[PDB]
Amino acid sequence: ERVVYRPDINQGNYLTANDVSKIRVGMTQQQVAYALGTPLMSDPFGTNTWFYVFRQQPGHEGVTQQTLTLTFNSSGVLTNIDNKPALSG
Amino acid sequence: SRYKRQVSGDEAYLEAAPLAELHAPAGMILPVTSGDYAIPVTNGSGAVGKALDIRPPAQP
Amino acid sequence: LFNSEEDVVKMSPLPTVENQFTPTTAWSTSVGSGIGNFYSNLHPALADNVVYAADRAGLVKALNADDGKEIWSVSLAEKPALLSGGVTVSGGHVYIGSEKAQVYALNTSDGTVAWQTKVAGEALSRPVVSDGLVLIHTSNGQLQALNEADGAVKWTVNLDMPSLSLRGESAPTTAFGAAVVGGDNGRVSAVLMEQGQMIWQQRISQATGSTEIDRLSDVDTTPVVVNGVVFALAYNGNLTALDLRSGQIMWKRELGSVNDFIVDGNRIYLVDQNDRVMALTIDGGVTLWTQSDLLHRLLTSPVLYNGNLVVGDSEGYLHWINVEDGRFVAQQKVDSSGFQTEPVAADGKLLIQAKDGTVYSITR
Amino acid sequence: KVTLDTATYVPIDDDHKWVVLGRTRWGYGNAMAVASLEFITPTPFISDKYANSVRTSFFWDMGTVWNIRMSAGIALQWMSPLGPLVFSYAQPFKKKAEQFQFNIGKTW
Amino acid sequence: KEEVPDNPPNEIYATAQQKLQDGNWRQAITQLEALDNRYPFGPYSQQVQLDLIYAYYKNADLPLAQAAIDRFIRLNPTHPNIDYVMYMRGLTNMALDDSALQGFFGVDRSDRDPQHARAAFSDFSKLVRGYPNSQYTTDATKRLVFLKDRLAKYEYSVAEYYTERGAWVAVVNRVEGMLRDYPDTQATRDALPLMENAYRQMQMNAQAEKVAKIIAANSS
Amino acid sequence: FVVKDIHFEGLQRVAVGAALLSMPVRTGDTVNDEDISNTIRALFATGNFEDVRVLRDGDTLLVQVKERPTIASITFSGNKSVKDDMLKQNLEASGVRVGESLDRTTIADIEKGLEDFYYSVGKYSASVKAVVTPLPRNRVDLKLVFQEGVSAEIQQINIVGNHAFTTDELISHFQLRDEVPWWNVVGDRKYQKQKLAGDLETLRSYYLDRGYARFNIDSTQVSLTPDKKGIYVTVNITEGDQYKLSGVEVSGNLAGHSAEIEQLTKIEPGELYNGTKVTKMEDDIKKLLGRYGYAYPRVQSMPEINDADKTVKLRVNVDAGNRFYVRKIRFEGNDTSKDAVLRREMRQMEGAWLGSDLVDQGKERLNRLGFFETVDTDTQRVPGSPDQVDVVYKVKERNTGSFNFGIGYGTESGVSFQAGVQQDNWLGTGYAVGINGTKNDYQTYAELSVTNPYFTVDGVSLGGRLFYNDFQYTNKSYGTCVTLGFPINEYNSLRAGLGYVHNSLSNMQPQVAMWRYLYSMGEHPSTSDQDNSFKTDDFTFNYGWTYNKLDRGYFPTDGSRVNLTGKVTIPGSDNEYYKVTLDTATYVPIDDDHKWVVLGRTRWGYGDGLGGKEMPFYENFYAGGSSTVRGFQSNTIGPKAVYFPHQASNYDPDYDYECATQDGAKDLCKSDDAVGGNAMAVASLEFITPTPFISDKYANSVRTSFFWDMGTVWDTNWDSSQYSGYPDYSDPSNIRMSAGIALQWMSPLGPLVFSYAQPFKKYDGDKAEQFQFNIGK
Repeated sequence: ERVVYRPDINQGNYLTANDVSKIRVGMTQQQVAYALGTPLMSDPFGTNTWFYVFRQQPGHEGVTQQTLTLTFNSSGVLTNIDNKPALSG
Repeated sequence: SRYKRQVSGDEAYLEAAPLAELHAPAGMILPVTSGDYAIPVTNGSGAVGKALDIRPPAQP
Repeated sequence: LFNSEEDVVKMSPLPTVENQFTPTTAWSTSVGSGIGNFYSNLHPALADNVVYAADRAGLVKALNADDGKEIWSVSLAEKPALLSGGVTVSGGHVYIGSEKAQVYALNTSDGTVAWQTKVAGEALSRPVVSDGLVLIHTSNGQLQALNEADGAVKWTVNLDMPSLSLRGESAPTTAFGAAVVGGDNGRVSAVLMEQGQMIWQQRISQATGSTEIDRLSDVDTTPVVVNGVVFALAYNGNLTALDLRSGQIMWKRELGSVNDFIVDGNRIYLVDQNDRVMALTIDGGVTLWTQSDLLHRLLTSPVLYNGNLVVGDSEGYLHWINVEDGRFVAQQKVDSSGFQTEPVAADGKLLIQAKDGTVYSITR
Repeated sequence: KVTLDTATYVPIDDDHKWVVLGRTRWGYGNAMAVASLEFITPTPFISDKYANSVRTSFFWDMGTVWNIRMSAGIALQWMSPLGPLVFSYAQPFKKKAEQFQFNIGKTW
Repeated sequence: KEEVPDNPPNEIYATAQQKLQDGNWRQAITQLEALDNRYPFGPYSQQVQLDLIYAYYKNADLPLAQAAIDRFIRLNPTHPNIDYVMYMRGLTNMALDDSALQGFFGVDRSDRDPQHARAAFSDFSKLVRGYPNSQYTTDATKRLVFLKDRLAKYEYSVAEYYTERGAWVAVVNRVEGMLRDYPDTQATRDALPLMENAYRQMQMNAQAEKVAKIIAANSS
Repeated sequence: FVVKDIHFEGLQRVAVGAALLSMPVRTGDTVNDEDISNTIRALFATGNFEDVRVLRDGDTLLVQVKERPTIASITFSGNKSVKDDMLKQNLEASGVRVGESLDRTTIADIEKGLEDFYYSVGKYSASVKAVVTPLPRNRVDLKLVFQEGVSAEIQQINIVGNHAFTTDELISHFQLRDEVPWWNVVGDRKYQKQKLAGDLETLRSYYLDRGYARFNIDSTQVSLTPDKKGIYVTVNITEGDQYKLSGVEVSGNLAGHSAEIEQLTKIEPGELYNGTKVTKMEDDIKKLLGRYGYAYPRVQSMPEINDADKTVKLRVNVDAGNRFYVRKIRFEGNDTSKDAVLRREMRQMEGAWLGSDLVDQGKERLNRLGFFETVDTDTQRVPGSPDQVDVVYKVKERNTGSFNFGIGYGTESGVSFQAGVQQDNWLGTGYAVGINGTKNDYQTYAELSVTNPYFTVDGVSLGGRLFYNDFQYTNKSYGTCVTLGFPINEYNSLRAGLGYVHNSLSNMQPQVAMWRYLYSMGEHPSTSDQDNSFKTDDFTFNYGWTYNKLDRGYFPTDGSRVNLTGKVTIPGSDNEYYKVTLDTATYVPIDDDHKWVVLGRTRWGYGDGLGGKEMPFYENFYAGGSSTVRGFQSNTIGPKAVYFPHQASNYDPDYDYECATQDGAKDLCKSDDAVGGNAMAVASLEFITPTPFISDKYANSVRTSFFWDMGTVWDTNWDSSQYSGYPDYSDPSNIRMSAGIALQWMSPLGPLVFSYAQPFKKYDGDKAEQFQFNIGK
C-alpha cells in the first residue's frame, strides 16, 4: 500500500508458452541451453539443477513469476522438469 | 593530493581480521573456488608495517 | 577580430620612375558592377573596332573602340548569372561562359542570343574558337567542343582532377587542327579536334613534397605554340617546351612557374609565384633580365604594347616595363580598386577591366 | 538568473611583470552592467618564486544598476594552501562605503 | 624550480639523496628529475630511478609513480631487485584505492570503485607467487588479506542494495559470486542471510533451506 | 678474416653490450668489409650518427662514430589558432620525441610536417622554420617558429545542376557561410575539411527528404585562389526524378511481433517519399525489438525504384537475433560517490534482459544527477556465453563542493560578514547540505539546508531547512521545516511538509490594513504611536501538488501544467489561518503544425482566518508585473495602504515621513502604496503567431505573441461600513486588465523576453509600466 512511482523491476530470463514447451525429457544440457538461453541461475551447491525464473513487478503494485526448474543426471541429460506457472503465494 | 594517509604507511590494514574458511554441511558442496586465493607462503624474517625498510635497496 | 588581420606577405614597396611615356586614358566607361572580390576570368574583347565587355552579374555590353559609347546592352539573366569565363569573338558571334555551366553565343550586331547550351559544370575557361568549334574547359576537367553554328557538343574528353584544385582556368589552344590544353592534374594534353582522339599528354611537375600545397600543380595557363614548339608553365612545376607531336620535354626551367606567359622575338615573358617579371630565351630558359621588384603586389597577365610590357597590379597602377631591359618606364594613375584580369592585346588600342567593372582605354 | 562576463589581458613590459587588464560583466535577475580596468605590478618585498603566485593590482571600476557607482582601488591576490584569496581597499568617487574587503572562495 | 650546479653528477646525486633522507620529497623529486634529465643513461640511472619512484610514492604523485614503475619493469624486467618495484606497484595501486573522501578520512569507503584494490591484489599476488623468498612477501601477504576482505565488502554492499531494491536474482547471483570468488572471509558469511532471504522471496524454498543449512553449520 | 674483439668509444647513448647485441655480426664472428658496413647500417638504425671511421690493423677491429649534439628539447614560438596541446601532440606523433635524437634532415622533415598540419587545419600560406642550439653533453634545444597569414575564407558555395530549388536556400541549410550579414558579424567564414563532408550529407538529406530518391552528388570539389585567402567550393548534382512511396513490406526472422511491426510500418498509399521518416521507421523497429529484450537486432531498408511508375517499394528486412541478459552492471571512475548513489538512479536491473533504451536513459539519469563531468557506457559479451553481457559505466566525478567566505569593513558602518558552505553529494553519500550566513551592520541572516534525495529507495526525498532573519518595519523571524516529496507518475508529483515559524513584529506604522488583524489577535496597540510590538509562533502543515505535460524544451507547443500549494496552521499556533494557490498553463495549437498556438494562463489564491482570527498580513497576495499581468509595476495591483495619523514617526520626523507625519494631516493617508489582498484572480489569453521578420533557420529561435491579461486582488473582509468614504477593496468586480505584445528568444543558457502592454482598464494609483523585460520566463 504505497503510491510512489517505482520503475519496472524485472528479473530473471524471459519465458513464454512457446519457449518452455520446446523442452522435453532426455535433452542434453547444451540443446536446452540453446532452446531457452543460458540459465540465469543454477544450483551452486553440488548439483546440476537449473532455475529458469521469470519474474516481473511492473508499475506501482502487483508481481508475477513463472518458475521453471530443470534437473540433470551427470553428463547433462535432463531427467525431470517442474513448471510452476504462477507465484503460489 | 588526497592519498596523504596511505602513503604515510598507515598499517591500518594489519588490524584486518584473518580469513576463516567455511565448512560444508552434510549432503552439500560449496561452489568451486576461483583465482583470488592468497598463497600461504610466509617468512618470519619478513617485517610488517612501519618496521619494514621500504626505502630502496642500498646497491640496486 | 582576435585574428588582427596580421600581415605576412610583406609586399614589396612600390617601385617608381618618372612618367616617360605619360600614360593617359583615351576613354573610360562603366560596363556594370565589377567582378569585385570573386576571382574570375572576365576580360574585354575587340573585333573590327567594336569592343565587347561583360559583368559577373550578367550584363553584357558592346562599345565602340574609339568612342567608348554603347551600341547595345543585354541583361542575359533571369527576372545573378554568375557570368564568368570571359568574352571571345569569332565572326558575328560573341561567346561567354558562366559559373552555372551555361554557354551563350550573342550576335555582334545586336547581342540577341543566337544559341545557348549547357556544358558539364561551371565553364571557368574562356571559350576558344577554331574552324567551326567552340572549345571550352570546365571545372570538372571536361573539354567540350560546341558546334559554332549550333551549340551542341560534338565530343568530350575527361581530364583527371586533384582532391583540391588551384583554378581550372587552363584555357586550351589550337594548332594544325590539334587542341593543346592544360589541366588541374598538371599534365599538358593534346586532342584531335575533328573527333576528340587523345594524341599525347605529359606530366610537367614533381609531387610528394607535401600532402597538398607542394603537390598543387595546376596548369591553369594557356599553352602557346610557335614554329611547332609547345610551351607550358605550371604553378609549382617547371616551365617546359615540347614538340607539337612527340610530347617529349626539350628542357625544363624552375626559373618561373605560374602565370600567363607570352612569347615574341623568340623571348618568353613570364610572371612567377611571387610577382617577379622576367624575360627568357626559347633556346633553353635562362634569365635575360629580371624585375623582382613587384613581389606580392598581385600582378596580371603581361601584354606587349608599343615595345613595352604592361602589367596591372592589385591596387590600381599600370606598371610599364621596358621590353629589352628590366627597368620601369612609367606608372599610370591609380585606377578604380585595382585589377584582377587580363589586359587585351588589341591592335593599337588597349583595354583593361578594373575589379569594379570600369573599362579603361590606355594610350600614350 | 543569467550572468556573462569577458576579460582581456595585454602586457606593457616584455617580461610581462607589468601588464594591464580590462573586464566587463553583465547580469540579469533588476539587472547590472559593470566595466573595469586594472593595472598589475611586481610585488613590493619578495622574490620571483613567490611572485609566481602572489599578485598586486590597481584598478578602476564603473558600474550601473537598473544607480551609478564608480570606484578606484588597490588589491592583493594570493593562492593560499587553503584556496584562492583576495584582499582589496577602495576609495569611491560616487554615492557608508566598502573601504576594505577580504574574500576567500574555492570549490573543495 | 631552480637547480644546483651539476658538473659533478655525484654531488647533485649526494644532495638529492640528502634531501630524500631529510624527508623533503618536494626537493628530492625535482633534483632527481634534474639528474635524470642531465645524465639519463649514466651509471646512476638505475638507483636514481628507484629513488625517484620512492619519491613519487611518498610525495603522493601516484600516477607518476605508476608510470615510472611500469617503465622501469619494462626497461629492466630482469633487474635483481625488481621484487621491490613489484612491491611498489602494489603499494601505489592500493594507495590509489585508499583516497580521502573529499579530503576527510575514516568514512567507510569500502563500497567505492574497487578497481584499484583489485589491481593491487593482482600485483601483490604476482609478487608473492613469484618471489616467495623476498622480505616483502609477508607484508604483501597482509596486504592481500586486507584487500580480499575489502573487495568482498564491495560485493556485499551491492548485494545489500539489490536486497533493498528487491532484485532477488541479482542478490542471488552476487552472493553466489562471493561464495565462489571470496569463500573464506567475512562479508561472505554476512551475505549468506541475504541469499537465503532472496531464495525465500522467490519461493525457492529448497535452496533457502540449503543456505540456512550452510548458515547453521557455519554460524559463529 | 675472423675478428676476436670489437672496440668502441664514447658510448653516450648505448652501452657496449647493447650495441654488440644490436649489430648483426658480433665478437668472434667471421667478418669482412661488407659485414662492417652492415654494422654501420646498424649504427644508422639506432639513429645516433652516420659519419664513421674504421681500421683493421690486426685481429681486432676499431670503429668510431663522430659525436655531435643531437639530443633535443623542444620549444615553440607564438602559435595563435593551433593550441599548445595540439602542437605538441602533433609534434610527438610526427616522430620528434622530447629528449630524443634529432638531425638537420629531421628538422627539415618536421618543418614540412608542421606545414602539412597547418594547411590541413586550413591555415594555408603558413610557413614553418625550425632551428636548434647546442647544450653540454650531447644535448640541444629545438626552437621552431611559424608565420601564418589570414585564414582561408570560402568565397562562394556554388551548387550546380540543382532544379526546383534555388542555391541560396540550399546553402542556407549549410553550416558553411559564403556571406555573413552585417547583422550577424559574429558569424563564421572559416573553411574546414570535415565540415564540408557534413554539409554534403546535409544536402543529400535535404533532397532525400524532398523525395528525390535518385539524388546523387556525382562530383564535389574545392579550389583555391592564387592568393590563398579565397577558397571556392562547387558541387555537382543530379536529382533524377521525384518519387512516391509505395507500401512497405517487412521480411525476415520476426520474433512473432509481426502485428506490432505491421501496425508500425503503415503508410497511406501514394505518400511522397522522405528519407528521415524511413530512417525513423527503421529506428522505431529496432527500438521496438529492443524494448522486448533483443539488444542487437539487424534491420536494413532496401528500396526498389520504379523509374517508370515514379514509385518506390520500401523493403525492410528484419531479424531479431537473440535475447541478451545483463549479468553485471559495473561502475568505474567512481572514486568518491557511494556506489548505491549510482545504482539507485538507473533503470536497468541486473540479472535481467537488456533493454537498450533502459541503459541509455540510465546514462541520461546519471548526467541529470550532475555530479559527473562525463558518463559513457560500454557493453561487452562475456567470454564463452552467447546470451549475456556486462554493462559498464565510466564516469568523471565533478568537484561539487563549494566554499565562500567574505569580510567587509568601512566608514560610517561597521564590520560585515558572509559565509557559504554547500555540497550536493555529501561525503559521496548523495546528501546535499548547505549552510549560509550574513551578519551585516544592520541585518542578520542565516540558513541551513539538508536534503536526502532518497529517504526511501522509491525516490521519496526528505528535505529539511532552518533559517533566521532579523533587521533593525523592524522584523525578526526564525523557523524550520521538513518536506517529503515523491513522484506519482512521470508527469505528476506530490509533496508535503510540516513547518514552524517564529516571528516578532515591532515599530510598524499604524494602518487599517493590519490594525484589524492585530485586534483579532487581542493585541490592541495605540494608533497614535509606534511603540507597538507583536510576537507569534506559527506551526504549519504545508502541502503541494504539481503536474507537467509540456513535451517541449524552451517553447512549449502543446499540453498543460498545473501547480498547487497550500498551508494550514496546526492547532496551538499563536495565529491560525489557511491559504491555497493554483498556477496553471495550457497550450492549445490551433493548427496541427503547431505554428499557431493559443495559450491560456491563470493564477488563483485565497486565504482566511480560522476560529475568528484573521490571516496575517505578511502572508497576503500580490499581483502585477511580468510574472502575473504585464503593463503594471510589480505588486502594485493590491489594495492600498490607509495609514492612521502617528506621532514619533520613525523616531524623528526628518521632514520626509510623508503623509500623517508628526507635522502631517489629521486624517487617514489612503496611499498609493499597495498592500496585498487576501484573495487573487489572474488570467491570460495569449496568441502566438510568427511574422515575416523571420527565417525558417531561426523561426524556431524566436517566438512572438500578443495577449489579453486580466487581474484582480481584493480584501475579502474589508469593513466598508467604517471606511465608506474610501474605495471598497472588499469588492472583486474591480477587475483590471491590459493588452500588449511580447517577444521571446532562447540563447543556449536561457530564455529572454520583451513585452509591451497598455493597462487600458485600471483604477486609482495602479502604477503602469508599458515596457517590461525579464529573463527565463
